[PDB]
Amino acid sequence: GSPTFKCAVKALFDYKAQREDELTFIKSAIIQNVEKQEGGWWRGDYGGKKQLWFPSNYVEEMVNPEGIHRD
Repeated sequence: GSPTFKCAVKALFDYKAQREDELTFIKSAIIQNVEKQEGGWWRGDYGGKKQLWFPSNYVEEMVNPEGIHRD
């Protein structure tokens, strides 16, 4: 996928906001700088946006450990 620094995730479910403070990110989307907020909602940039929202019912903080370093 896209293993990179920062705490990211890999949307397993599909959303449909596109830009409502939440995004229409689709399954496989990768968001960065994440952290569930009092309610079960996550933040983090995805696209030209920066820290919108994604369910803790839809996303999952990378259920695949491991990771390599570029150059």
